[PDB]
Amino acid sequence: ADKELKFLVVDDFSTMRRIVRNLLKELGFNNVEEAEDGVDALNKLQAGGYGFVISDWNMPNMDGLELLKTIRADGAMSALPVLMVTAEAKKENIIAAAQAGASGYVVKPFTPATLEEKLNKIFEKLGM
Amino acid sequence: ADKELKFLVVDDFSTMRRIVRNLLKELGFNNVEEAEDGVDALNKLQAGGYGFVISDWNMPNMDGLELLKTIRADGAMSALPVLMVTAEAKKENIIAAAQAGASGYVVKPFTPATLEEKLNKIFEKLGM
Ligand code: BEF
Ligand code: BEF
Ligand code: BEF
Ligand code: BEF
Ligand SMILES: [Mn+2]
Ligand SMILES: [Mn+2]
Ligand SMILES: [Mn+2]
Ligand SMILES: [Mn+2]
Ligand SMILES: [Mn+2]
Ligand SMILES: [Mn+2]
Repeated sequence: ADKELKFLVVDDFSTMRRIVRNLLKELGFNNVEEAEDGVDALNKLQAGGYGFVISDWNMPNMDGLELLKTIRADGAMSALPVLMVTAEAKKENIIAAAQAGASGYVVKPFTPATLEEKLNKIFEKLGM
Repeated sequence: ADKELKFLVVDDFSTMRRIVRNLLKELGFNNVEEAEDGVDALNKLQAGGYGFVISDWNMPNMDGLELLKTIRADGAMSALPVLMVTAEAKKENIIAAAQAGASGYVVKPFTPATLEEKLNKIFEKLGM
C-alpha cells in the first residue's frame, strides 16, 4: 500500500496505541494519528484525509462497534477500512463485528506478524 | 420462519447431517436436502430453490470456508443464509468465517437448544 496512507489508531489505552503506531512505523507508515475513543476518532475523521482506521472495541464515550457502525452508515466515509484490534474474543461478538462491516478482526495480544498479515489481507481485498 | 424454507445440510459425515436433519424436523422444517462436500453443495444450490445453508468446515473436495466464500461472492446467492456448524473452535477460525460472511457459527458438539437459538438468531437478523 501507499506509504503516505493516513492511519487513525483508536484505543482508550496509550500503551495499545503505542504498540500499533510503532508497528505501523516498522511497516513503513509514518502518517499516523491517534484517538482515545469513538467520539475523538469521529472528530478527527471528519477533518478528512484518513485512509484506514484501526480500532479498539471497549472504550468510554463511544465504543468501537458504535464507531464502526457510525463509519459504515456515513455516506462520507462508509467504505473506510476499519480493522478491529481488541481483547474481545467471544464468538457472538466476533460475528457482530463482521456483520457491522469490520474489514478485519485481531484479538489482543497479537504479534507483529499477525498485524502485518491482517493489514495485507485487507490491502489486497481492497486493492490498495 | 416459513416451514417450507428449503435447507441444505452440508457435512462429510452422515452422522452429523443426520443430527441436523432430525433437529430441523423437530423444529418443523421438513424441506431438507443433504450434501457431502462444498462441490456437491454448490451443485444442489445451483439447481435452485434453497433458502438456508448449514455447513461443516472440514470436508474434502471443497471445505466449508471455501463454500461460504463462493456463495457470498456469487451474484445469484450472495445473501443466502449460511450457518457454520463445525468442530473448528479456534478464535482465528471463527474470525475467518465471520469475516467471510458467516450468518452464524455453532461449535460441535452442540445441544438441540443451541442450534435452535442460533437459527432463530439468524431468522430475526434477516427478518425471516
Ligand atoms: F490521543 Be489523542 F490526542 F486524543
Ligand atoms: F478494549 Be479493547 F476492546 F481491547
Ligand atoms: F449426500 Be448427498 F446426497 F450427496
Ligand atoms: F468437520 Be467439521 F468442520 F466439523
Ligand atoms: Mn492511558
Ligand atoms: Mn479498550
Ligand atoms: Mn454466536
Ligand atoms: Mn459417512
Ligand atoms: Mn431459486
Ligand atoms: Mn467434516
